[PDB]
Amino acid sequence: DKQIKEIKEVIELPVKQPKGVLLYGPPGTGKTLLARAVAHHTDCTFIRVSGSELVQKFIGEGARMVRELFVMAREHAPSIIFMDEIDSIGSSRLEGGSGGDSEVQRTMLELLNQLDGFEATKNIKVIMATNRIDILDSALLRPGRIDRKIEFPPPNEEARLDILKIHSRKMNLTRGINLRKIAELMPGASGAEVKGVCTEAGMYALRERRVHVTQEDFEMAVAKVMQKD
Amino acid sequence: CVSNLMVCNLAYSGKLEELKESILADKSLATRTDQDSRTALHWACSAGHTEIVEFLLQLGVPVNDKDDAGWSPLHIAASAGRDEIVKALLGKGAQVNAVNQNGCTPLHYAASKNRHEIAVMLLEGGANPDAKDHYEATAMHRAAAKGNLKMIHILLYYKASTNIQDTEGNTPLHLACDEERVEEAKLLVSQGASIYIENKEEKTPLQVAK
Amino acid sequence: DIQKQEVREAVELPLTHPPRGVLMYGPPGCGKTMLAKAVAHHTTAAFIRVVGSEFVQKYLGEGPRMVRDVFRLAKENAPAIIFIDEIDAIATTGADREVQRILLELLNQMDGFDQNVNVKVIMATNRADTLDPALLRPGRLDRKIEFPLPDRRQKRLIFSTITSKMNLSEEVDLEDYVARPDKISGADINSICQESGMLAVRENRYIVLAKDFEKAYKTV
Repeated sequence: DKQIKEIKEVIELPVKQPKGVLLYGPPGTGKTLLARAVAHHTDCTFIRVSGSELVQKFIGEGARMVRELFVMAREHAPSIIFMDEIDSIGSSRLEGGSGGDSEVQRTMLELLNQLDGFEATKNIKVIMATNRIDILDSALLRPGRIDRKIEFPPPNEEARLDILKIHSRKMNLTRGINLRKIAELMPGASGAEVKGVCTEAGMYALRERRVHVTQEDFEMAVAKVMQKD
Repeated sequence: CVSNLMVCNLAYSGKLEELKESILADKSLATRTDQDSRTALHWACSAGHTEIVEFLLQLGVPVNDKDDAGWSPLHIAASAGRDEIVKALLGKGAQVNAVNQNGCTPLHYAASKNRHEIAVMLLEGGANPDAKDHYEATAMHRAAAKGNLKMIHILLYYKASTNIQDTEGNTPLHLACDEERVEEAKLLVSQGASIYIENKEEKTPLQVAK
Repeated sequence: DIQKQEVREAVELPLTHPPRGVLMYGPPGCGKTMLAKAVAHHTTAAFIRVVGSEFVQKYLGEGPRMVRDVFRLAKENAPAIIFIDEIDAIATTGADREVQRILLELLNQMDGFDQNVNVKVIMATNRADTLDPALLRPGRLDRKIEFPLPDRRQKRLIFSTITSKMNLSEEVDLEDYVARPDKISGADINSICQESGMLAVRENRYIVLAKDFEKAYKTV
């Protein structure tokens, strides 16, 4: 609740002006679960850039769509823009990682200058996600005129008690479960291990034909996601 | 009718008196070759008839006749699952380490389904526990792959090496980690299997196992 | 062994009672019909079998109406295990790109149907180099099930799953017959065992041996 709670008064404020937001941390999970789960609670579309192959041919053939993406975002007035593919530890050379990453940092520079320039419809938002010296390059490029700053903690234990609580309200759970050792037995590298123990443990709760998920089942799915890790 | 030769179908079908009357009537029938380059001894070892192969070995049929694919009557008898036929062929002096076209020995096919009697009787006659085919693969790959831990142990009675590298470079410990048999992995590691030896995939047995 | 159990627990266990996208792959093994028919026998429901290139025509508005009507009888009558074959051909040519964006349209229409919904979307292919990265994105196709052909392990696993169905003598070998493909490149080991059934089906011999394994290796 520490991420969705801080994110509600920014995302859901023009729903029921902030220009952008950045998310820093180890390349685990929570950059797309928050943008797409809260974009899903917004009931808005999810427009991705995702600079890679087959996207310069699939979505537009010769269009950088730095304004045409705001035309698709103009017709799709409720929308959330988020960078997901570029968040990788591969852009660490600071020359081609900072040039190839600087094309998208420039893209969001002119995008933040379009949102600051004018508005055709509300709810327009951009969400950043990077973890490198490029973060300090963005702090050199953001002269701090139009931008929103929200702290995004790494997937630590405090980022697992609350994501295990929020991601445990969806399905049934017993009251006699200890919410500390099961959070500590799922170390690093994502929160999708927690969501894989929850969601992949519901299949064992249905297999055992139990109405509620027990702690031994969460431990079993911990062992099952740790055999895959 | 397994083949065009009548006496081979009599050897497979178990016609004892008709095969005795047929070969006693014509001695050439025992040594005749079919399209598969097999004789009555080969098919009779496939079916596992004792008195037929004892009449053929009584007359003096060659014990190591190989077919087009290289299958000797010991490959087919030890690969058939008949202890008495292996007793007769080893009694007559069959090659304990004969090789077929692909290069396997009857010890390997005996070790496939964990045949203890044929393994102890072939290895007792002078078989090679570390015998290798053209594909560099001893019987411990069957023993650890197919879950035959008792074949691992009785091959270790005859001092079989635990670190024969395959054509890819995997020791039999990797194939023990194939079936996820933890007893075979721990028992082989304890008995002297080297986890440090890697294949061309540069993977240890602990990294391949889940 | 693991393929019929992964597809089985991924299709029929969630069927009447959490993945739903069962993607069948494996270019060596023909496959893709033994499991569609095996599902067509184990489960008694409506099956709309579609070879894939069945709705590629002049029309453009008829496609969505066809998948929406087949999806209304699938969504209305029973958990249709509708089998879509050969998505690699229609996943890349304005008609093919047209059923590519159509393919992402129906992939979004199953995205609205997250899971445990009335009906199920299984899928089959044999070429992954032409598949879009958005197709295999998690949440859409959560099960990437292969046809047992990787040389090291699943070759022996498919030897076990093909020896569990057909007859077997103790002459069935694995060392020379899985290390021979390691030296010389070969495919469809399962279909070569089927060829050994096509050379032992001559009614001469009653139990299959390795002479048709190595003879099938040298002939086909």
